[PDB]
Amino acid sequence: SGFRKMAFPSGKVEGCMVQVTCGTTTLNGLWLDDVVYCPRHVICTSEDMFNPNYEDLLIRKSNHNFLVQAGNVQLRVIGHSMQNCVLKLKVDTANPKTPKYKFVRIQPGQTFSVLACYNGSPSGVYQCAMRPNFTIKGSFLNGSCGSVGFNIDYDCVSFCYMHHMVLPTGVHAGTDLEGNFYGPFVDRQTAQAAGTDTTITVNVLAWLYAAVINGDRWFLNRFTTTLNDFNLVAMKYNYEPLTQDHVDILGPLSAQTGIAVLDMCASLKELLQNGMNGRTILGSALLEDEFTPFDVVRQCSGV
Amino acid sequence: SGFRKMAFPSGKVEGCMVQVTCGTTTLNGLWLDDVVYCPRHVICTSEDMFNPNYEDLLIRKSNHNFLVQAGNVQLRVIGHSMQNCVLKLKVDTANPKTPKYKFVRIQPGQTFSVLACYNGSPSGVYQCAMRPNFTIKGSFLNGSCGSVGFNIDYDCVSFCYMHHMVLPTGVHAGTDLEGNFYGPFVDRQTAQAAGTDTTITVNVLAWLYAAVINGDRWFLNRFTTTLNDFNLVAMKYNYEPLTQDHVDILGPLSAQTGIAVLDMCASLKELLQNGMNGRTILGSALLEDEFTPFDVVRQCS
Ligand SMILES: *[C@@](O)(CO)[C@H](C[C@@H]1CCNC1=O)NC(=O)[C@H](CC(C)C)NC(=O)c1cc2c(OC)cccc2[nH]1
Ligand SMILES: *[C@@](O)(CO)[C@H](C[C@@H]1CCNC1=O)NC(=O)[C@H](CC(C)C)NC(=O)c1cc2c(OC)cccc2[nH]1
Ligand SMILES: [Cl-]
Repeated sequence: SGFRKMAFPSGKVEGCMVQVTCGTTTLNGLWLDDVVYCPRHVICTSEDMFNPNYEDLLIRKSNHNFLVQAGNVQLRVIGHSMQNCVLKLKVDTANPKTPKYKFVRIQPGQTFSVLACYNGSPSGVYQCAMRPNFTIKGSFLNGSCGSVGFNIDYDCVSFCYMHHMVLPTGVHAGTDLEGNFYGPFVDRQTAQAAGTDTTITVNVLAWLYAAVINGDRWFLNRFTTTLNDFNLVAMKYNYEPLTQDHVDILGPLSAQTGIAVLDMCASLKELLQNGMNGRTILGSALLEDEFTPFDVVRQCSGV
Repeated sequence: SGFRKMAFPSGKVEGCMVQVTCGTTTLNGLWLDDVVYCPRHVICTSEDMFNPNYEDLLIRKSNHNFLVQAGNVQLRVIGHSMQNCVLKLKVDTANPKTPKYKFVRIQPGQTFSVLACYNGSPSGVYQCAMRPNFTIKGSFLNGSCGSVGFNIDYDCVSFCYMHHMVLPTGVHAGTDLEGNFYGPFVDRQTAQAAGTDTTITVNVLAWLYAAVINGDRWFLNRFTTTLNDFNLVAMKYNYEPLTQDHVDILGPLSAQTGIAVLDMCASLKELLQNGMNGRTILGSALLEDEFTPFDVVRQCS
């Protein structure tokens, strides 16, 4: 009963967050086994940040140049390497609270939980989606760098995002835990624009099924559409094309509600062409696209 | 800003969640020091649930009828009592993960994080607002009662909600950690209707202050009002009347922007009587009422 933007419980990640300081720069790090992972621009200065030759700046640093603090305990750095935009600080102590984990690179349209952290301390947790243009619409303030995004499957934490940047438009950019940015961004102190964003169509459809499962059907109609005719209209409105894989992934929700996927597409088509007028869906005046089919299934199955 | 619903990190509460079973009835409990708190209806059999006599059901129970488990590890129950709609089970082990905590009863409009749990295992965390009609718009499946709502201040967890009921309309109802329901509801297997809901005025005002902090201030007018005058008008638009506490918790935002609370109230009054006239505030044509003055500062600071 009910439907809400839900994040995974953050405890397993809270126990990995530490504070990393180099010179006058302080941000968050992720302590897994005997390594602390953080954004490499912590080794920058105020001047370096506009065009940093990271390899050149890193060689000039010593292990003792890195102050790592887990609570009221200082961790001794005994090694340091760089993997793309991620600094890897070897410490003399394995984190005793390390969970079962892996590093994964998430795909656009997929969701993850963000643990926002400042000075190594967790501050809040919320759910985000990888936008088609590889930005995320996060909530990050000064000092949030090194905050991580993750999913949980059973006891396994899959880390997928580390936070680096805010764009002039207010959306955010970061890397996976191998230090590769999502999108065309670069960890230099410059104003960067993203590619034109699109709406995550399969997620909007999942969310419409959620609204039906929660007893709201005002947007349904008797009509049906072909996949291609739907995609022509969606593309006109800057919606991502719906693939057959997307159609299949929506199977369960379609079965649960007995509304054919292409039947829901006809409803979305009508919503795009006419608008919602004054009405709302699941409390929103806008078409929500940051719930995946799985998000909806986990909250609405058997409901 | 980028105003999202943001929950508190849930780890301190995860370490307190257990499952409690009586017969085949299982739900969640909260293990703090050597006490486990849980909804008293765990002692009901499927059939008792329509109009239980809890005092009578409970006199027929002994400590050894209660199965409390942290994961798969049983915690022996050595004492039991009922306090309103909550059962308190004394166990022989003090929870080593017990945080600093208090039990607080919140006012309508206040927000809190809900850690949804099933069979003692946390599954998700999200932010809720206590509606003026004492419901919350949660996301709760079978097996969710005993899940708790909380705030975190410094290192201290303030527990404010324990889940008990879903209403016919799909909203949710529950108690504080002393077992006292929010609103007129009771822990019975019966359809219970919530009063008509109203908009949380104090939070709308917080949201307007947030808009002003962000340079979005077209709606400010050069008027002020009395609190009485505003309340009388607000009620005609199904808005909650403001209290002195509401005026007080808006103080920091009023000082930050230099706009007196009653001046902001006159601006809201004009929006109510005239509408948005096809404009948006913070990007939305809807006025948001689920961010408290604290949430605003917190997300902006
Ligand atoms: C990290 O905390 C830095 O350690 C920080 C996160 C942002 C601060 C405000 N909100 C955030 O998400 N990241 C930065 O400050 C990065 C640092 C780079 C990678 C060296 N830079 C930016 O986010 C950045 C720079 C510029 C800019 O130039 C100058 C112009 C416009 C936007 C912009 N963002
Ligand atoms: C707890 O998990 C029970 O342990 C459960 C929470 C709901 C399950 C689905 N979503 C929830 O939020 N609570 C209940 O089942 C309670 C049990 C009472 C306290 C004995 N009852 C209800 O939620 C309930 C019963 C009825 C009803 O009857 C008749 C008619 C309409 C609504 C309704 N809700
Ligand atoms: Cl039910």
